[PDB]
Amino acid sequence: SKIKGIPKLDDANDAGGKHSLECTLILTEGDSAKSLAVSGLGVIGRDRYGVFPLRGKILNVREASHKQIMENAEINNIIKIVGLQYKKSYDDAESLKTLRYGKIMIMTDQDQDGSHIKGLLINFIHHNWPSLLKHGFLEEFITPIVKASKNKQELSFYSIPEFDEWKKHIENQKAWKIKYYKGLGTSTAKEAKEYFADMERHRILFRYAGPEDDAAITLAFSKKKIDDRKEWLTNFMEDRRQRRLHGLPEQFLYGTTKHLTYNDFINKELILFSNSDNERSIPSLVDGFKPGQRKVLFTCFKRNDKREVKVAQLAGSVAEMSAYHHGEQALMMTIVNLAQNFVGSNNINLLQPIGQFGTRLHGGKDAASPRYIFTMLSTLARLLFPAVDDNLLKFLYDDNQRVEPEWYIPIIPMVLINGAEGIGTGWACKLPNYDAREIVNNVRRMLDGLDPHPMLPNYKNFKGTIQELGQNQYAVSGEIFVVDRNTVEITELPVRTWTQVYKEQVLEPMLNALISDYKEYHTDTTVKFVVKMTEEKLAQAEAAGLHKVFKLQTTLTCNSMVLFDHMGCLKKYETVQDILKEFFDLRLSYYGLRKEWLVGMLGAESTKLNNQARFILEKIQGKITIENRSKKDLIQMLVQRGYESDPVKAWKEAQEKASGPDFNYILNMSLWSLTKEKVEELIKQRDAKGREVNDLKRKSPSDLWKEDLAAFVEELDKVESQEREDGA
Amino acid sequence: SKIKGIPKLDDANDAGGKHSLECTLILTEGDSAKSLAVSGLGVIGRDRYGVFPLRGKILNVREASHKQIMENAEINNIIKIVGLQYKKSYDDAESLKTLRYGKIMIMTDQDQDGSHIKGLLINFIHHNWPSLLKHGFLEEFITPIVKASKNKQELSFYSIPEFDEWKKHIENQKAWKIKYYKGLGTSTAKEAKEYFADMERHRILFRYAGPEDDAAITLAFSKKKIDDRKEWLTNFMEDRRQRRLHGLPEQFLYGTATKHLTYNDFINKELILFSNSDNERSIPSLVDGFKPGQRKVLFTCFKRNDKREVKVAQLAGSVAEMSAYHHGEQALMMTIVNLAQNFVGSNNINLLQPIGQFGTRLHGGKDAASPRYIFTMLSTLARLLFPAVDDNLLKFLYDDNQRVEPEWYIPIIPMVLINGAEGIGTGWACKLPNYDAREIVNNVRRMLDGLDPHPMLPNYKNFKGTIQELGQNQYAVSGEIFVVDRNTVEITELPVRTWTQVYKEQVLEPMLNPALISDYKEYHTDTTVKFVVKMTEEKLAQAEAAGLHKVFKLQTTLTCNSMVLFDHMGCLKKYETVQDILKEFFDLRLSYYGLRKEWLVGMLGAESTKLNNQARFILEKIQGKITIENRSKKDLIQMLVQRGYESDPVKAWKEAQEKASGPDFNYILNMSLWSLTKEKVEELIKQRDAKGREVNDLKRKSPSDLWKEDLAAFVEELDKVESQEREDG
Repeated sequence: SKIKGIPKLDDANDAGGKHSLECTLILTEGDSAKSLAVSGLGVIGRDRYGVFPLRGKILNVREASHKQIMENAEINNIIKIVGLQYKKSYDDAESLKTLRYGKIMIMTDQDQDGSHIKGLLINFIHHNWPSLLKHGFLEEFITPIVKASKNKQELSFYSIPEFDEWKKHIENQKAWKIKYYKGLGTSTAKEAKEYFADMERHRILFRYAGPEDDAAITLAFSKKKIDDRKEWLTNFMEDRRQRRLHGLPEQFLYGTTKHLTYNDFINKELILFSNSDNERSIPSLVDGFKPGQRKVLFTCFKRNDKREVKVAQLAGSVAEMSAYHHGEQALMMTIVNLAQNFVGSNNINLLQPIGQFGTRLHGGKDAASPRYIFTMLSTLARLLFPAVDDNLLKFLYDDNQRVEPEWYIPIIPMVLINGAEGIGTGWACKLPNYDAREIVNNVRRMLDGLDPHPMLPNYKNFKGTIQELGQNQYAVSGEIFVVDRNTVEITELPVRTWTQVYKEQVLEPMLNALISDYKEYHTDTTVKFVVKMTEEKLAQAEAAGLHKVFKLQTTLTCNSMVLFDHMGCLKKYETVQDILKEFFDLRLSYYGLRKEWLVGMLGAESTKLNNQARFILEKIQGKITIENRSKKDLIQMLVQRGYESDPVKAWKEAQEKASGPDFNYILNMSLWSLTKEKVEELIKQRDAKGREVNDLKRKSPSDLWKEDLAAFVEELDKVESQEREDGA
Repeated sequence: SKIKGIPKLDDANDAGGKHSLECTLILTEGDSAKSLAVSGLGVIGRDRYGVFPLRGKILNVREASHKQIMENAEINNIIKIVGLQYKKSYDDAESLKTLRYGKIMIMTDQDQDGSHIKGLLINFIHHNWPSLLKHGFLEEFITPIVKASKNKQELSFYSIPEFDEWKKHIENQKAWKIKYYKGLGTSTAKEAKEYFADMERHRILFRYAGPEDDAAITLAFSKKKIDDRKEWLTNFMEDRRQRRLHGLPEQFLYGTATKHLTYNDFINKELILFSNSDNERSIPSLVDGFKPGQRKVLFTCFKRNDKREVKVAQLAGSVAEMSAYHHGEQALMMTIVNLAQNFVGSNNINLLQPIGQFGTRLHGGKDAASPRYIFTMLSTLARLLFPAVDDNLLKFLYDDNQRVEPEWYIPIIPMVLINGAEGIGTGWACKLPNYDAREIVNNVRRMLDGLDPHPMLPNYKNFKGTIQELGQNQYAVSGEIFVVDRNTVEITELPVRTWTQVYKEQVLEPMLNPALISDYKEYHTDTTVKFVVKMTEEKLAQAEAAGLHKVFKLQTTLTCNSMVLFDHMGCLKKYETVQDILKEFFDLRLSYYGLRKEWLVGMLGAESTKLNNQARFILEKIQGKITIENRSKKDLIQMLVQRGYESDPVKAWKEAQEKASGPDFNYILNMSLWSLTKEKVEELIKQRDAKGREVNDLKRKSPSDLWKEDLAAFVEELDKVESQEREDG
């Protein structure tokens, strides 16, 4: 009846006595949620509601030892607060009178981590007392997901779809102050009080629908269901693929039925968390990025820094502009790693390492501070991701801020150039580096209908051998040479073998013993060991294989090239040629999309200039007058002279679809534009746009693609020789 | 001869041999610096130079146990690498032949943390082998501090003064691509090769200058010198105050001034900057009540000027980009959240809006939600307390070449007194209660009338208890408790800074365990307290006579005996009264109102003539006295000049102000074609006539009138906002 020894509990006054059946325990995600609940309960709500804060996430009792389960405090505290007993089973519904509370309301954010907390609570109840799920023991508190204001009255919406109709009707398109309320902490105490008054509109009931619910709860959490989870996630991504392809909606959007089955919870909400590690750790085939990198790169494109900037400052822009959520240290690493250009790192660094960004001596771990190192876009970045193609991408949203796209579409497969690595949940990705110029020539070959050449791994500035050993496996070897009867020289190490690691782990143990001495003659970018041996020891080494003895042999694999296809669905790829083809077809499609976009925009820009120049000409020649005329008078004069409303604005509206006339594009022009040199400059601008339209109409999507490849290679030549000059 | 078992060492080839004296051990600040050095030495440099990376900072052997010093791995590694021996003293110069290296070059960033590393190195060597300091054993590697480009050729500068001189010459005023090279990692491997090619120009020698040096090294690091360090920091701040008042340069700017540097000047001019850094970030300015982190946040908000709410996570990014905030993401979020908190015991005027769960009095603000889910924005009082126009009068600081927050803002009332001030310094600490906004406004008004200010007691917004003077700059804060019947008493208020959850766990809960109470119920909201506690009839009787407030720990005391703050000149000062704070503030702020009138009169008059010309051109075009159609640019400019139009007057005035390629008419000809139409002609003329009145009206206003104007605008909004706060509760 009275709980002793649990201080964080706001025990309901009527809980644990008569009328226990009518009491509800609210488990909240941390203290911030608890305060929200307290605000809503006020004083009059403390009779029939109790609140208890969960520290972190409940233990997964389905895959834990007995010692862990009887010791865990949250579980024992929950059991004591509610009145649960292991010895009971609660098969008879009347047994719920033995409990201090009749219902548990789980109160978390409507997000993946909150989904996980909800799931672990259900897992806890299902594992020990499966019968409880059937009695309506569990429910969740759900806030509205979006609010908007129309004519100073704020309307609230409980599903994304419900918001989506209301915003399509014309009367509701000047909607103002749109806010999303997925997180609990977004709501004020004032709003929290409004919810708890209409408790029933925010109460959602977990309904047990049959044996399918037991399997789902066990599927999501059981230790011995590892492979079924991989199958479970695989089907989620294929079904998501079909939905997007057929134009259908998605299963779940984090909005409210008054009833939710455990089945639909496990397969529609928790799956999103269960798959979240995959979506974050494994790159897209389209551009070779994980979403964290894409956000950094997207921030860079939006800034478009003509001058270099501190990494610490760029990290600020990324957090500001793209909603990066992985924390500052991860963000700095993402920026630094996108700029490294040492042997074993990027073959094309898309960001410039202006400072100590790390070397091959330590594998990039020797980078200097983000408050002292500067970066900026490589001059190759926009040549690989042309700005114009931005107009064809699907940009995502973080609640109401528009951010990076689901992918960029580079002119060649970048996933193959700087490689790809990531461990997911039941999948892993390993993919070596391939030569940029070879991929351009294979793309060029595919455009001419020819046969693509086979592609072997290739690392920029790597001086060793990469040979096929069969079965998508390759043998990477450094360089070692006998110079006299006692000396061998090591001038190259296997790709990804770092100079300090090799020294500590290979050479040093060999001296304490195969070798009698060794000296170092490295630079920051090259390796040179001079190793001394007794004649017999060298002779032995010569007979076992110098590369083997000195551990200058490592192997690369192509047996785990897992990537997201352009539709977000994980897929295993068997050869890089398969990757290059799936990319190639998609990229060629977007060159057609780019030409269609350009034809419309260029034709629109042409009409814009036609009218702009026409006005200036009619003004200088006195056929129209602007002085001391009303805005209403001036607008009608343009209409009767047949000037066109802003054509670029019209075209953009037409694209986005699938007051009165807009002449600001004419009258916002400066007074300067009436002066001789500006009249001449405007006319030239107009005539050039006319040419630009005709010039593009005579080009194929392939011609455009070949154009970009040429511009890329030229700059690649220039930049890469510039690097070699600056090295010695 | 051969060093074994140190894997991180790039031992010099000639080290330990005939040429040990000519070999140099380069100690670097971490691996990143070592890689920089490795790049510069190339291959030919490995004969006479060795490189070893230091993990973190060396132990302060002057205040350590024998076991700690004999166990420390870094120290023993340095000893082995160099050949040092504790039993020796190296008094005789000939003993330097026993060492594997004749010199140690310490290579760190030109910043406070690098200074500290360098100091701990010197402390280590001086403590064990003082004789080594005298022989010139120690030196440091210093990169140029600044590089700038003129006509595509990049020049390097090794001190700020040298740069400032070169930048004074006219030929050399187009400096472009300016970068500061304080940090080692700012330099590329290419640049590192250029330095190490000319090693001598980056070599600085630490010279023992006498007993004066021993005092400095022991002062900086000795355990038994706590009070002397305070004198040393205090004198450093008076010297900075005086130098700044007299217009002199700063003592030290992180560049080489000479080829020789004494241990004396290192400790008292370079290391002191780190030694005082804890003070400078932990303790607020009297002028605006902010620590620099807060100033950076508010500075970011003012520059963004968000008319719409923003996620904290997004604003935190904006602060990091714009203000060079360097304390890490976790510190920044707390700084923002705390600037927006508005519960009992927090700010009496939150300059940021807590749009979401920013924390409650239940947990003292620790129960705020995630930065990705809570939104904030400038309070409508933010610019009324810190008027935008005054920004033109502040001294904006720099993080290398980015302009960042000012050294302080100058609010219309003493903000340090409204939201209090707390901070633990280096031998100083700050504690200050909050005072009532309206009372302080009234006290300012009296001082403007030459009157005597009222005494001010601490006052916390929405706090329902008593705060009474206990004598001696001490105040007594009591919660509120009333007995309602013979077995039951109720607690309806807690002393400020006593949080509802903390009080339950630490006071009431053990009381249920001698033992006083038999049960208690809770009736709190997020913003109010109510405990009902039940007791035996006898237990009440003891407590009622022993003191109900005393028994239930509803008494805490506030102090004004540690009111430490930076005066407007960056110098710490102890203040004995709130009245003293208000007077030093008052005199400074009244000066800045006079500065504001001077600035406005010039800017307004510049803006006024500006419009006079704009209106004149538009009028002369409308009425046909001027033509621009299909006319040459040079023809047009010549017309405007001979008709007496003036070059951009606001640009002229701003250029004249900053002083202490011909005529510019862009302000006229960049006007839109729209500007020739009736409605745009009419509005421009209204703007011109209005700006003239604005100039005439300011001539009739004193600095005090402007201040009183601002005070009125502030109080009106304060009333409106605070009634809305009560209604929305």
